Amino acid sequence: FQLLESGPELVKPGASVKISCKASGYSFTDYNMNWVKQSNGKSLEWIGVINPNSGTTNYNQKFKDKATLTVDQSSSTAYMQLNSLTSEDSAVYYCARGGGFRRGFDSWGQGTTVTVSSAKTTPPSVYPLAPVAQTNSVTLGCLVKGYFPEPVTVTWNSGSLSSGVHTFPAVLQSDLYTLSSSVTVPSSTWPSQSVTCNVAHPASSTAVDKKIEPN
Amino acid sequence: QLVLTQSPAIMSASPGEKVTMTCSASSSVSYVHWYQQKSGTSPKRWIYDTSKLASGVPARFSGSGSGTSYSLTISSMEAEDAATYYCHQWRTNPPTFGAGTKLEIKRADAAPTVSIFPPSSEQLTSGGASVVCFLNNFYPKDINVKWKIDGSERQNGVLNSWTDQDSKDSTYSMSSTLTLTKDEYERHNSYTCEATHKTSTSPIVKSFNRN
Ligand SMILES: COc1cc(S(=O)(=O)O)c2ccc3c(S(=O)(=O)O)cc(S(=O)(=O)O)c4ccc1c2c43
Repeated sequence: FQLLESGPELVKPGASVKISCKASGYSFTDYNMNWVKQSNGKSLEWIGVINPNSGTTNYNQKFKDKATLTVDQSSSTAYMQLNSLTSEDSAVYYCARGGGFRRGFDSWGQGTTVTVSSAKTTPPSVYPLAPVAQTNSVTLGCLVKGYFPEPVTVTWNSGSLSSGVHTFPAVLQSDLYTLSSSVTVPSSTWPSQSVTCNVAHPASSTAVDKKIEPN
Repeated sequence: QLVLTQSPAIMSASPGEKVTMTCSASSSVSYVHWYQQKSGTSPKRWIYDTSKLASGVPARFSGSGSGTSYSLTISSMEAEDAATYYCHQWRTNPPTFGAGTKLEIKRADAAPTVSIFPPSSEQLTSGGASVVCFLNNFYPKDINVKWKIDGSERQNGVLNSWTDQDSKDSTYSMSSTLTLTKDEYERHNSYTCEATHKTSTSPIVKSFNRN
């Protein structure tokens, strides 16, 4: 039993979007489908529920004319359509299978991240972070700045099997995201062995590699 | 609607320590559901019908309550349980969730390993100059940082970002980025990163000079 949702979406304010939820492994028509909104990782807001067998809907009064729930019994797929989108609607939306009375939401899709903004897709600018003190270990980093939208994936490749890596959440400055990633390796490995940060931005279809160099 | 209030909002606990978190209802209900969520993933049904444990959840967990008072209990905390937990009710339309109880794991304190990085010549040639300061591996989360130029303090033009509790050593980390243009960085020479943490009264200081 698993639910797959459509990929992330960047949309202009005022426009609409339609999220899909492909069920599998169970009788799609026998279990209701609920939709949940999670704004910036905090609380959970219940949007509505649909009966896939009968197609009858029940919406949260806060989401009457914001969300429209439909279903395709043919392809065992639930749908949620969001209209008149604003920055307030930018969030992660989940479809969760209603397991029945006194059973709760017993299955959740991976979620879909929608972004409502006027900013255009921009690839990242990557800058190396190398030390210009001598100690036991060495910490390096890469600064990812000027990209949009989220997210990005930084992967380090060094000549050492130990990698104290830290990924810092992105912060929004000048209407564009900025991220930092750090790595800690033994001193005897760098710069005696190449260290590279691989920044992947799928939204712009760009992967940038930076070899860290001494100063 | 019917409001759910979870307490505490955030808490810590050591391995083997017993944990309990409450879910209060603005009016009497008959049962609640508990959902576990870890960073960057979807909520999972953890406990349903107040007391029933889902498939594959450890026996350490348990749930009880009635009316307006409900609670989730862990007999012996483990690192696997560090996550946020929401309660859920549907006694009346619409259903509601609690604000959540972020359950972190407790460990011994640690001082932050600090490292400063000047603007790369690459960024300089692009009309920018960002100086970075990594405050890695410290506990607890609470920390403060300040930037100084030749001894003079500089507020704002700074961004800070905290990482979630690391899954391997249960520590925290934060990055501090003082962003300038080029000539704004070209005036002064010495740039200093000063960090203040609960562990020590004296701040941890790393710095550099342009030349
Ligand atoms: C007034 O309480 C209502 C009402 C509906 S409704 O949408 O059919 O009005 C419900 C519709 C669906 C419910 C569902 S499910 O079918 O999506 O698993 C579960 C639950 S429960 O809290 O797990 O019992 C509910 C508990 C209470 C519920 C409802 C459910």
